[PDB]
Amino acid sequence: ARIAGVEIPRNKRVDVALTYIYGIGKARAKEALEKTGINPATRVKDLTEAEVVRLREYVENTWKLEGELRAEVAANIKRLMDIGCYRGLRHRRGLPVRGQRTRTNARTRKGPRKTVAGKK
Amino acid sequence: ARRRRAEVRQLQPDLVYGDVLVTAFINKIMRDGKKNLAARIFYDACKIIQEKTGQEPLKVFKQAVENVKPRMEVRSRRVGGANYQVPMEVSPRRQQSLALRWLVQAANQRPERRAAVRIAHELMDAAEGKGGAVKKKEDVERMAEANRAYAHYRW
Amino acid sequence: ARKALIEKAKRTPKFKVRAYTRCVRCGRARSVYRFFGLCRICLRELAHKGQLPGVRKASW
Amino acid sequence: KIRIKLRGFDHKTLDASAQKIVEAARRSGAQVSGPIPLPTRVRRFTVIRGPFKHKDSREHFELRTHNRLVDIINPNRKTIEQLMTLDLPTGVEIEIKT
Amino acid sequence: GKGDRRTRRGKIWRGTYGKYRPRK
Amino acid sequence: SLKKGVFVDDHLLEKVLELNAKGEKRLIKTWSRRSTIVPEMVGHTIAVYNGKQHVPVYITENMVGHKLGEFAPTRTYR
Amino acid sequence: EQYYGTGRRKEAVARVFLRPGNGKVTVNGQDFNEYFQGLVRAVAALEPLRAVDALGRFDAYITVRGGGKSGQIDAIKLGIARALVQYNPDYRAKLKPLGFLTRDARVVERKKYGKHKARRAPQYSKR
RNA sequence: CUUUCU
RNA sequence: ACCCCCGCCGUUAGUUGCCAGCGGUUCGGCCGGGCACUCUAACGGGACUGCCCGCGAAAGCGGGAGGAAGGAGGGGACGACGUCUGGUCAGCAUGGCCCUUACGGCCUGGGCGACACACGUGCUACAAUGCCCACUACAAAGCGAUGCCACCCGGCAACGGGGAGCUAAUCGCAAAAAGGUGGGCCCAGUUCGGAUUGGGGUCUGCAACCCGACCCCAUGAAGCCGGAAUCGCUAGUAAUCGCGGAUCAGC
Ligand SMILES: NC[C@@H]1O[C@H](O[C@H]2[C@@H](O)[C@H](O[C@@H]3[C@@H](O)[C@H](N)C[C@H](N)[C@H]3O[C@H]3O[C@H](CO)[C@@H](O)[C@H](O)[C@H]3N)O[C@@H]2CO)[C@H](N)[C@@H](O)[C@@H]1O
Ligand SMILES: [Mg+2]
Ligand SMILES: [Mg+2]
Ligand SMILES: [Mg+2]
Ligand SMILES: [Mg+2]
Ligand SMILES: [Mg+2]
Ligand SMILES: [Mg+2]
Ligand SMILES: [Mg+2]
Ligand SMILES: [Mg+2]
Ligand SMILES: [Mg+2]
Ligand SMILES: [Mg+2]
Repeated sequence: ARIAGVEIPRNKRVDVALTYIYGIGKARAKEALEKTGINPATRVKDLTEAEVVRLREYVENTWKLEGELRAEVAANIKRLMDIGCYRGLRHRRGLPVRGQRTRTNARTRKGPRKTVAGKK
Repeated sequence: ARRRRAEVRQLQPDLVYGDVLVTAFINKIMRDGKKNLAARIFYDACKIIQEKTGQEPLKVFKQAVENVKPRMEVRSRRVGGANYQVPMEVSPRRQQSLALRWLVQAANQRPERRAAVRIAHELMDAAEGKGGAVKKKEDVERMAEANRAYAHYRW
Repeated sequence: ARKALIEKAKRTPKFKVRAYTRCVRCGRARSVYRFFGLCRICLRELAHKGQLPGVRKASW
Repeated sequence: KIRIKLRGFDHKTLDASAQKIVEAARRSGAQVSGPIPLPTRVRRFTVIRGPFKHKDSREHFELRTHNRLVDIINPNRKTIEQLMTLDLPTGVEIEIKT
Repeated sequence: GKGDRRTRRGKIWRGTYGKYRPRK
Repeated sequence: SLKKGVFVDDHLLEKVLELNAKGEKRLIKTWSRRSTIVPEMVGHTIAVYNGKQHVPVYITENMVGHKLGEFAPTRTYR
Repeated sequence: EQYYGTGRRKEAVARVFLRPGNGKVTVNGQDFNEYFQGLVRAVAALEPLRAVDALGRFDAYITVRGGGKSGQIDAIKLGIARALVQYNPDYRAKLKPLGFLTRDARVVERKKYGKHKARRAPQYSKR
C-alpha cells in the first residue's frame, strides 16, 4: 500500500518496491524488512495490514525522506552559495563539482551540446 | 587467399549424437568462447524437440538446415561504371554456413525469452518450412533470379 | 634548470614526500628504474655495452 | 644437516662452481643430496627504445637470478677444508644454513 | 555491472573489497 | 578527508588566537588556503592568496567546516 | 598391476594410471562426473577407451593439476591413450589414426608490445 | 567507374 | 642459418612430487619413508625431404608411412645500400648565437586539472547466451624485510587493534574471473546501466579548496546497439575472463 511521503509501491517484491521511495535504496530496504521481520520475497499485493503498519511506522520515523530530503538537499546547495564558496560557483554555474575535467565530457552536468564555429 | 585455396577447418564430431554438423551449429550459437553455455542451449533445445514432438531431434535439425540452404545468391559486381547484383550458384560450404548463420540470427529475432526455446522453435518451424530463416532465404533465392538478366556475367 | 636540480634532489628535504628518483647518469626525473637508479635511455645504453651484469636481451 | 643456497646470474658458473662442491664433499667425507636446481627469478624490464616519443617499439630486457641447492648430511672436518676456504668464487653467491 | 561499486563485480574490477565483496 | 586534527596551519592559528586575546584586525593576510577554518574563529577578515593576490574573505559561522581557499578562486571567468 | 601415460595439453598435465577390472574413474580424489560436473565436453576424455572397447573393463586413477578444465580433459585424453598403448604394442593401429597420441602444441601465444593483445593491433583513424 | 587543379 | 621461448623423449639432481608401492594418518602428503611420476633446471637426443607412391632435366611440387612433431611445427630476437633536410639541442652529448643584482637561483602560493566548442584513443553500457546473491578448487607467469602481511578480534565497510610465518619452489599478496550447483528478478529505462549530486566516513601524506584514491547511505543521468564515414583479426588467432609487474607515499 502507501508507505511514505505519498508513495505507493505495488505488485512487485517489497525489497524492490520500497526502493520506489526517494530515500530508499537496496540497502535501507533490507534494514527495514528485518527490523520489522517481514519476508522480503512477499509481493506488496499480498502482505498484511499489520505488516504494512509495522513497515510504515519504522520507515517514516527512522530517517528523513521524500520531500523533506528534496528540500534539505536543495537547502545544502543554497547554503553553498553562502558568502560564496567554490562548490557554490559550480552549482551556480551548472558545472561539475567533484574535481573532474571539463575540456571534454562533463555532459551529464551540461546542456546537451552548444556547438560553435572556428578556423581558417 | 591470394596464394592457396584455404583448408576447410575440420571439425570435432558431436559429443552426443556424434555429428560434425552439430558442433558447427553449436559454434554459431556460441558467443565470447562460451562453448559450454552454447552447448547446454543446443541440447536443452533438443530436449524441447522431444517433449513437443515424437521426432528424433537430430533429423529435425538436419531437415531444417536442408530447408534453409539457398540455391542461388546475388553477389555484388563492378561493371566499369555500375555495381549490379549478379545471380549465381552457391558453393555447398556456403550453403551450409549461410544456413546455420541464418538459423541462429532467425532464432535470436524471436520473442521467446530463453535461448534454448528460440533455438528449438525456429528449428521446428524451419523443418516445416516457415521459420523466419526460410523467409530470409526465399528472399535471397527470389532476388537472384529476379536479377536473372545479369546471369550473363557470373564471374 | 637541470643542474641546480640534480643537486636539489640529493639534499634531504623537509618532508620525505618532496623526495624523488633521478638517472644518476643522464640526470633525469622520468622513467627511472629504482633497481638501477637508471633512466630507461641511460640504461638501454649500458645494458647494450655489457656494463649491467647478468642483464640480457629478453626474447620469449 | 648442512644446507647451502647458491645464487648467480650465470648458469655455467653454478653448474660448474657448485658441481665441484659435490666432489669436494664426496671424496673427503660422507653423504650428499645432490645439487638441486631451483626456480629462477626472471626480472624483465621494458624500455621505449628511443629517447623521445616512439611509444610502440621497445626493447625487452631480463635479468635472470639462477638458484641451485646442495645438502650434506654428515659434518666431517675432512670436508670443511675445501668447503671452508679452498676458494673459487667468481660471480656466485653463497648461503650456508643448518 | 563492472562500473558499479555496489556490485561484487564492480569491486573486483576496481580491485577493492567491501560490504559488497568481503574477504571470505 | 581526515578525522584526527583539522591540519590547520599554526602560523595562522597562533596569529589568530593571539589576536583573540584583544584583536579586531583586517590586514590579516595569508598564503595557507590549505587550512581548515577553525571552530568559530569567525568575525575576522582573512585575505587569502589565489596565487596572484589576496582576496578578503569575510568569515561567518555557516562556513566553519570548510577550507580557506574555497573562497579564493584561482582561475578567471569559468 | 599398473598402467601409465602422461598427458599434457596447454598448461595442464595429466598423470594417468589405469587398472584392470571394474570401470570407475577417480580424478583428484573425486569421481570423474563430480569433478567434471556440468561440463559437456568431458565425455571426450575417455574417448580413447571407447575406441578400443575398453569401455569400462579398466578402472582409472588420475591426478590432474595445471591449467584448465578443457585442458585437463585433453591432457587425460592423452594419458588414457598413452597408458593403454603401454599395455599393448598393438593399440597403435586403432588409437593413432584418431591421433589421441598426438600432443597438440597449440598454446596461448604471447602478448606483443605495440599490439593490444598478441595480434589485435590498435585503431587507425588516418583522419 | 571516377580524377579539374596541386 | 648460428641465439631465446613453446611442442616429444633420454641423462644428471631430491625440504617442491607422492598410497605410484607398503606402513602407520588427530585422515591436511601430515608422519617415518620413496624419486617412480609430476614438476624444477642443466645437458643431450629428435627431423634430414632420411623413407614409400606419383610429376620433374634439376631444384622442387602433390600425396603416403613412421613419428610428439614434417616439408619454414608455433612464437620471439634479428631491420641491406639507402629514403624522408623525418624525430629529439627538453635524457644525454655537442658547433654557433643570446642572458649574467638576470633568460641564473631559492621559496611560498597558483598553473600544467581552465571549458561555448571540435577530433583521436579508450572504459562502462544499453541486458535474460542476461543481471543479482550463495555455495563450489579449473589450474597458469610475477612481486614481497623504509616489505608481503596469514590468524584473531572491533567496525555494515574502507580501514583500525593486536600478531605468527617468510631474506621467500618453504611463508604472504591470492579471490582468479569466466565456469559449475542452487536460489532470486520476468522484458520494465527494469534487481539492465551506474553518470551526476547531497551526506557520513577511512587511508597515504607536513598538507588532499583549487586537485587524491577507497568505503558506506542517499540520489539514480544518458543510454533500447549508434549518420555519412571508418578500425582490428586467418587459430590457440578474434571474441571474451580474470591474474601480475614496472613507475610508485598515495593516485
Ligand atoms: N626491432 C624493431 C621493432 O619491430 C617491430 O615489429 C614490426 C615488424 O617486424 C612486424 O612485421 C610485419 C608488420 O609490420 C607488417 N605490417 C606486416 C608483415 N606481415 C609483418 O611481418 C611478419 O612476418 C615476418 C616474416 O614472416 C616476421 O618475421 C615479422 O616479425 C612478422 N611481424 O610488425 C611490426 C610493424 O608492423 C616494429 N616494426 C617496430 O616498431 C620495432 O622497431
Ligand atoms: Mg613522489
Ligand atoms: Mg598506444
Ligand atoms: Mg546495477
Ligand atoms: Mg568560461
Ligand atoms: Mg588471452
Ligand atoms: Mg589553376
Ligand atoms: Mg626539420
Ligand atoms: Mg612552486
Ligand atoms: Mg597534461
Ligand atoms: Mg530493454
